[PDB]
Amino acid sequence: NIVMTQSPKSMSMSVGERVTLSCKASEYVGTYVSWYQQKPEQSPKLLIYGASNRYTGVPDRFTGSGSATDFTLTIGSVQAEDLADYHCGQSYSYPTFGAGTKLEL
Amino acid sequence: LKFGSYAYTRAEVVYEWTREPARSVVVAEDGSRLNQYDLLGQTVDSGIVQSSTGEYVVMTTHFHLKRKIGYFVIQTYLPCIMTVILSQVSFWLNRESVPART
Amino acid sequence: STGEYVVMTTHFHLKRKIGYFVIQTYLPCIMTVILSQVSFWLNRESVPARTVFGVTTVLTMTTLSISARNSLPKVAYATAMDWFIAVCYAFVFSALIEFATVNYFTKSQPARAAKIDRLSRIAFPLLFGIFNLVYWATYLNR
Amino acid sequence: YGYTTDDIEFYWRGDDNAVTGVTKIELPQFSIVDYKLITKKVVFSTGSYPRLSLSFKLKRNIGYFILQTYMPSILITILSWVSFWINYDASAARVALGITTVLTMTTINTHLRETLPKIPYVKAIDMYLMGCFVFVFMALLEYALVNYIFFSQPARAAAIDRWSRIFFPVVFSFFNIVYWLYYV
Amino acid sequence: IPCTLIVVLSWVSFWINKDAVPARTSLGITTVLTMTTLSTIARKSLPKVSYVTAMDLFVSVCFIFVFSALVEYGTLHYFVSSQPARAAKMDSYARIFFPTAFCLFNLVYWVSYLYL
Ligand SMILES: *[C@@H]1O[C@H](CO)[C@@H](O[C@@H]2O[C@H](CO)[C@@H](O[C@@H]3O[C@H](CO)[C@@H](O)[C@H](O)[C@@H]3O)[C@H](O)[C@H]2NC(C)=O)[C@H](O)[C@H]1NC(C)=O
Ligand SMILES: CCc1c(C(=O)OC)ncc2[nH]c3cc(OC)c(OC)cc3c12
Ligand SMILES: CCc1c(C(=O)OC)ncc2[nH]c3cc(OC)c(OC)cc3c12
Repeated sequence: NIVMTQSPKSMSMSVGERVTLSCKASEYVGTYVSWYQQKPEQSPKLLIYGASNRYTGVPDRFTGSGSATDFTLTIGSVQAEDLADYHCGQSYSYPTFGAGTKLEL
Repeated sequence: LKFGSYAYTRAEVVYEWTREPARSVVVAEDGSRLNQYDLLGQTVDSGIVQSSTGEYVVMTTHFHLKRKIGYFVIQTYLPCIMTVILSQVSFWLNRESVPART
Repeated sequence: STGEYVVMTTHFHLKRKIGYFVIQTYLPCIMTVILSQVSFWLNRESVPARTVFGVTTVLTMTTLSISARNSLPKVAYATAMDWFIAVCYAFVFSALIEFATVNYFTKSQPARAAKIDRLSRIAFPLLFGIFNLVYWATYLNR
Repeated sequence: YGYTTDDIEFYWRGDDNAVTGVTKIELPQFSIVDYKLITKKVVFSTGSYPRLSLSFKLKRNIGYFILQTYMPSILITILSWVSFWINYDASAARVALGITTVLTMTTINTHLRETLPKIPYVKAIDMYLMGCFVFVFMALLEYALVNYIFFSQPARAAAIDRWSRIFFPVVFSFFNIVYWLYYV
Repeated sequence: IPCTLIVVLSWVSFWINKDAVPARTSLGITTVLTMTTLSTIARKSLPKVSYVTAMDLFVSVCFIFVFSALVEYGTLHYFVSSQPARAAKMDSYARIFFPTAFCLFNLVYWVSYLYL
């Protein structure tokens, strides 16, 4: 019902560079967005719940920025072990997920 | 419509919607006592508010209203148009009849 | 009927301030009466001007009476301000009647109409001054 | 409130005679046409709850409103009609009469205005006032057209004046009758 | 008293000359507007009762006198061209006729309400 579009579909850089992911909601979702990372051959792990709250056991490197429809995830000083997909999902209504973003190198 | 807890900071009491946030505020179909307004819908958000006593959780709900212009059109706009037209009528009066134009 | 009781009494002595009533009620009455006598100085020929002066002044006095009466609570007897409004109303009415008489006597005896016009001109301000002076001196000093 | 149909149940004791004293009730400007007693169950998110409804039907009295409002508007229309008899020469007199009639109608409309709440729709009394304003305004515009035409032809002015004099009362009567029949 | 004096005012038009048509028209309409506003002021202090009451009667009848005076003056102006002599006749006879009607009506009203 609510479409979540993740951009870019893929993007890469070397270790240490700032990397930002953008997810946009078709309709209004008021900070009920979440970010997950799915390592290869693994189940998703929650990273950011709510618009910006950081889940327990998560490095301070990850940070989330919120809005009514435009949301972004920034990984300050990306390390070399953050090489998993990244899914944005909204829970304002029955949950839906974005197409995911692939991160490599 | 914002509500939260008095005296229980976020570390002690946290609020949450029972169902999906989009379905947690229900408006009865037959209950609407609005005279000159229309209720388009509502949206819920949950945030945090800072205060001197601590940091609290706030549940927010917005009711979107649009005013109805029907009353004002008859009340003011049409009378203004008619007064302007009556004021115009003065042009067609004969120049001799000064008192009528005054 | 249930015994004798000790009653302790206190009286707070109040005096009213008049300025608001001056500005809202008396000054408009004086102005309207003055307008009524101003009516006399017009030319007899301009009948509509005098007619509208008379009608509008009488109407202003009526509306000021209904407006002034609403301030204080409804009461059977009459107040001083009510007498003042009544007398000013009488002056306006007499002025209008004087104009009507002059109109009637016009085109029959111009000299008599002019004489009554001058007599009314001299008389009305005098009578209003006498009435106003006596009323004010009466109520102010007591 | 707290007890569901599994816990409690309501009913009118002596159904017809359950509610009494309605007949003696009087209202300043309403008449109790009748009343009904219902008995149902309403389903909320927490369960089903018994409910009873006592509903009246109230009809307004038109005498008050007729006398207060309908008469003066028609009467202002009467004055607007009287304005025609006056000769075309007295432009100032007829113009003043008509404009003052307009203002008086506005005064009575205003006095109506303070009583009712703001509402998007147009009520019947508003419809009648609008219609009367249309009548008066068309009469005044007709006089303006007569004055403009007269200098071209005086006979045309006299004939058109007689024509309007005869018809405007007729059209007012027709509109009044159709309005009353529609709203009664 | 205000209604009585307004009805008294409506008379003065009669004494004025017929020629000053604008004056009579303006006076009549101003008096009508006055009677309307005074009727409106009177009613508000009362509860909204359907049945007619005595105060409604006096205001209504005074308003009728005002309207009748203005209408008769207008008809008089129209008839002047048709019959000026009849016009002056009607002015004089109106002057002498109406006052008796108003006074006898006043007396009848007052005595009838005193009787009950
Ligand atoms: C005032 O408005 C109320 C509410 O609209 C009216 O109450 C309605 O009354 C009718 C007749 O009693 C009800 O119809 C009944 O429905 C049941 C449903 O099963 C059916 O079994 C019966 O045979 C009957 O048809 C109607 O339900 C009821 N409305 C509601 C919302 O309960 C009332 O009649 C109106 N007038 C007065 C004077 O009260
Ligand atoms: C233009 C006449 C007027 C005046 C006035 O005297 O202006 C010259 N004043 C107040 C008014 N309220 C009105 C309400 C109406 O109906 C919705 C209406 O009809 C379209 C006319 C008026 C009206
Ligand atoms: C012009 C006098 C007048 C009249 C009138 O029509 O007399 C011709 N009517 C109502 C009035 N309300 C007033 C209030 C005032 O003070 C704020 C005031 O101050 C000088 C004068 C008036 C007044």
